[PDB]
Amino acid sequence: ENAAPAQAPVSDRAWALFRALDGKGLVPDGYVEGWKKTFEEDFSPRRGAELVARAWTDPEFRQLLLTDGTAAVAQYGYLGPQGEYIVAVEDTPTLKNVIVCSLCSCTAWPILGLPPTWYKSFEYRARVVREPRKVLSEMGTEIASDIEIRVYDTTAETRYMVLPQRPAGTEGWSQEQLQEIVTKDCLIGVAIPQVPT
Amino acid sequence: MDGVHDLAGVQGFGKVPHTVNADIGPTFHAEWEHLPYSLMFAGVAELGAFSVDEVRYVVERMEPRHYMMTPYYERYVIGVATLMVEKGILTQDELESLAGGPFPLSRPSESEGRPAPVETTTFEVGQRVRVRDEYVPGHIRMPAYCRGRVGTISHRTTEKWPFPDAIGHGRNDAGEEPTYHVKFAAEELFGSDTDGGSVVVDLFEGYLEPAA
Ligand SMILES: [Fe+3]
Repeated sequence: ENAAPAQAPVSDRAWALFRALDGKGLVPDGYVEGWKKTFEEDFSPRRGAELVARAWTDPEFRQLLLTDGTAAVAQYGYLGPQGEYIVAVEDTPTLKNVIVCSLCSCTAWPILGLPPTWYKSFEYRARVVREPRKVLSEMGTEIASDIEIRVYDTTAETRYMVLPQRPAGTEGWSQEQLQEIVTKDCLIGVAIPQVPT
Repeated sequence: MDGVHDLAGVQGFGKVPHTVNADIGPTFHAEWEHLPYSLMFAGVAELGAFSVDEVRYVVERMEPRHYMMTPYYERYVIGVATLMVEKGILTQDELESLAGGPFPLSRPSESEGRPAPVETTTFEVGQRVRVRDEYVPGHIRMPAYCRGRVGTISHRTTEKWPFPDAIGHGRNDAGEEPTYHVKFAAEELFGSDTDGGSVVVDLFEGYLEPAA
C-alpha cells in the first residue's frame, strides 16, 4: 500500500520541538531569533558578488581567491557556519563550473546565502551530476557546445563558489556596478552574468 | 548507507523547479522554517549532544517513503527531534503531546558505524586514485556513483576533519583526515549515458586507494 504516516501539521511539530527544548532550559534567550537574523540578513549572495567583483578588478585578489579561498574570504570577514573552508572554481572560455550537494544541500551559506528550494530539490540532486547541460538548458542557460561542464558535488567540508567569466560590455565598471550582475545563480554556477542592453 | 537520499544519477525526475534568476522569495517561506537549523546548532554548539554528521545520518535514516514525501526543512525538524529522543534529552510522548498529534521519527540505526581506518595514503595532485569498493551500512560521504571508479586528484585539503562514518554515529574513533577533490570523467561514472564533462567529488582519504 506504500502508505505514509499520519502527521500533525509541520508548524505544530516544529514549534513542539522548540517548546520541548526551551521548556527544559536548553535554548538560550533570543537564540533561535538570533539565528533567524543571521540566516536572513547576514548570510547573503551579495557577499559572494562582492568577492567576484573584487577578483574581476584586482588580479592580485583574483589569484588569492583561486589559490586560498579561505584566506581571501577571511579578508572580508565572511567565514562562518558552512563556510569555513572555501574553494573558488574558475570558469574559462572552455569550462563552465556548477555546484550541487547530491546527498543533501551543502552550500557555502555565508557567501551564497542558504540554498534555495530548487537547489535542494530531488530533481537537481539527481540530475545535474549526470546531465548538467540539459539541466542548465531547461533552467535557461545555454552552454556553448565547445564548452566543457564540470560539476562539483559538495560531499565533505569544502564549500564552493563559482568565479564566472566577466562578460564583455562591463569594461571599466565600478565594483558596485559589477556586483549587481553577479546573482546567487551565478555563484552556484547555473547562470552566466548578464549585461543589460 | 545505500539509502534513497543517494540520489545522484537516479533517472525519471522532471524539470528542476527554477528558471535562472527568477525570484525565489524570502529565505524562509513559513514562520517555523528557521527552527530546524537553529535547534540543530543548540544541540551541536550549546548542548554538545550530537555532531552535524549525526544530523545528516539521522535524516538518511528516515523511513524511505517518509523521506521521499517530506519537504526539505521538515526532514530536519524530524531529524533533530529524533536525535533529541535517541540522546535521552526528549521523549516522543512529550513531542506528540505538545504537537497535538503524530510525530513519527527516523528509524533506528542498523549500524554502529566504523572507525577511521588506520591504513590510508597521502595522495598528491595529479595522482590517479580509485574509490574503495566497499559497502558501508551506516553513514558515509561517498555517493554510490563513484564507488570503485577511478579519477585524478585536483586538490588535497590543507585542513583535516573527523571521519564521517564514525562521527556520524557519535563514535569516539573518528580521528582526522584531509579530503581530496577527485575529478572523474563523466563517461567513467555514467558511460555513454551522460551529457557532462567531468564531476569532482570531495572524498575523505579513507575512501581512497591508489589506482591499480
Ligand atoms: Fe548537503
